[PDB]
Amino acid sequence: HMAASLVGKKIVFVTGNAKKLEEVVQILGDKFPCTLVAQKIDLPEYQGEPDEISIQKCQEAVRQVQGPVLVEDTCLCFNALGGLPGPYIKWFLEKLKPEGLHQLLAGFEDKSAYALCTFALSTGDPSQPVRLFRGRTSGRIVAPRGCQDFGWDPCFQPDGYEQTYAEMPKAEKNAVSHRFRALLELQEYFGSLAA
Amino acid sequence: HMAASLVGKKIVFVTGNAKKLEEVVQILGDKFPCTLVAQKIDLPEYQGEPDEISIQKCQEAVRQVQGPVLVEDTCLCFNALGGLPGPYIKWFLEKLKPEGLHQLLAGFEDKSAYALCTFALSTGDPSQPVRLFRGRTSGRIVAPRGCQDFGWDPCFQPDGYEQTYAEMPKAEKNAVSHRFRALLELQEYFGSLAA
Repeated sequence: HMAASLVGKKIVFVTGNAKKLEEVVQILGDKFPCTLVAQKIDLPEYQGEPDEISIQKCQEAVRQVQGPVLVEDTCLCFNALGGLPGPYIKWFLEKLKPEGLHQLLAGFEDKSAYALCTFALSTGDPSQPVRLFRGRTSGRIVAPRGCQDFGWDPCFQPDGYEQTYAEMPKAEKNAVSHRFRALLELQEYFGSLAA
Repeated sequence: HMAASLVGKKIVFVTGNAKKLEEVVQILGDKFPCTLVAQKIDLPEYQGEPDEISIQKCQEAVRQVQGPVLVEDTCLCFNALGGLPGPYIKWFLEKLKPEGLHQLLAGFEDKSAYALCTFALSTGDPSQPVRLFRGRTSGRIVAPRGCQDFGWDPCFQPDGYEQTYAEMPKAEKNAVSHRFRALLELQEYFGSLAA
């Protein structure tokens, strides 16, 4: 009943920048039957499995907003490391840089990895559980190529491509993007019949 | 004024086991002027720098206990990785095992590391800030030696020794232990004149 109950309602998307809100609204498309409104809500970063961290974060956002809320998290997961750095990728990137992220795997033959995006939605009734929407993209960790301003994108090469996320033209990255995939699941949850 | 104000008072030590409480009480010694009482308080694990995670955790414990409280955290920090895995060591150990922890450094010449223990204390007046007490032990990450039931101890060799923490006799580990060092700072904070 969450979806139907949210048709025509404001959902707070937790972000601090309007362009990020714009991207999400465009990806969700004009039949998305809710109004997303950006708000910077201070949320702790939690340790845990990706799903637990997203739920935890969303529950904290519900405590603050006390109404419909949407949060986003993105992991980079190395298969040789059992999915790590995963939700700790921010810290590893900052310390190691794209070059060092690839160096972390020097001792492992398996360079495969996946990018993971999880969105977590609640109606803001704590009596109703958080729903998760995920997207994944399989690839491999490579010595960085492309412009380095783009987070860990220089060291991630999606399967089916000889270019890293940083190298790829935006339209090509979109076509395989873990974030687009996650947003497709959120879109599909509401369906396209209500707007 | 925190110390003096806590003389003769109950401090809740957040743990779920009586032996862990026993170890701390013995290390602090019989002139430690407060009564430590073990209680299992459910605390989230947070991401951040070691000090911020300890403060965050202690502040959450204060919200629950609303009185004097003491929490403990332990990191294993690889210098080649800018101090990582650090506060995320639990996850890395679980995924990689001691063998894989050492393998993580295959691509780096520098195998040096340090074990870090931080205790965080509050009086439980939120008007008073958390005080931290830390201890560190420098060493190197090695292919594991010794019994493997002992967390990451098999892959940590303290400086001045040709044995890992897992190999060392308990009395020897105590003499260099990061946890003992942290507890010495807590002991020194209260002093030995009040009991």
